[PDB]
Amino acid sequence: AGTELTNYQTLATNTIGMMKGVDGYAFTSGAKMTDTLIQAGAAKGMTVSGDPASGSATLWNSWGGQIVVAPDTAGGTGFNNGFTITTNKVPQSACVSISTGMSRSGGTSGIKINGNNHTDAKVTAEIASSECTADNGRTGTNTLVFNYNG
Amino acid sequence: AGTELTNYQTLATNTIGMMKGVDGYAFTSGAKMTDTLIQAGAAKGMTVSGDPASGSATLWNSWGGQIVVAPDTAGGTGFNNGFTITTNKVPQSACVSISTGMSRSGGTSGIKINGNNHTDAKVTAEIASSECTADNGRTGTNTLVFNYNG
Repeated sequence: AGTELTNYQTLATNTIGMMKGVDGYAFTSGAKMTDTLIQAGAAKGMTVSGDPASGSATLWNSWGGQIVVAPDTAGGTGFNNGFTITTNKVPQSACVSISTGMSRSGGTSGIKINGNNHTDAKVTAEIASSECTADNGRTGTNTLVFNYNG
Repeated sequence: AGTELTNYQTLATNTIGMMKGVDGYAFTSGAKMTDTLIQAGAAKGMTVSGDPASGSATLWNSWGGQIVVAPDTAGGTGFNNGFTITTNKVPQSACVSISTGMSRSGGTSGIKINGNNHTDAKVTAEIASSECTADNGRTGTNTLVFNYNG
């Protein structure tokens, strides 16, 4: 899951870089935010395809699960909040590797594995192995969320 | 193309710094050298992503062309040691100013424009204008290589 880890990390870097220049407006949907990021070339290493519902490109992980970058409740008075990167249908092993890896990278402001929100951004292999659920045949059943800025 | 130039020069100084700091190891691939640079914070502000073949982080220029920082090698007739920075799909316009600008203040040991290797690290706009091939619609067709150490 090394490639995957790097994709999420650079995607996050690229997004943080893009948002440093935005002012006066915010994204209200993950769809728009993800399509824009894709347009800007912030997700080259990942699978890019068509949604579509209004000509918006979608992002997909190595397993065919959707990856969505979305604003973390846009608004709040002052600096503009953060964003989250959610990746779906992640297989058991990958879940453990990616979650703990993202924890070590130290770049997030929180890491979620299914209904478990590690707001301290600390996820150990012991925790991940338990929280990451079993695959259904060849299909992953985990949803991971990486929180940034806010 | 001025932002590209500053990017190139900063990436050059950071790589020199990184290589000087290595003691006992050596890079044998551009994939690894570029990844390490990126991890070291040398590419902030530039579009990055992850490489599926190695899990290493990749670098891109502003036109979507890949940038690759690789160590020098040994072909059996020469030992140009050090490293090179290769940027692809560079538009004609930028090709001339970037190449000229690196000749002016890049501290290189050579500048290559497509199949033209200016080993004296001197490139004039007249030369670049001829060597830099025209775009295909919006797509640049130039490959620039900056050599360091020589």
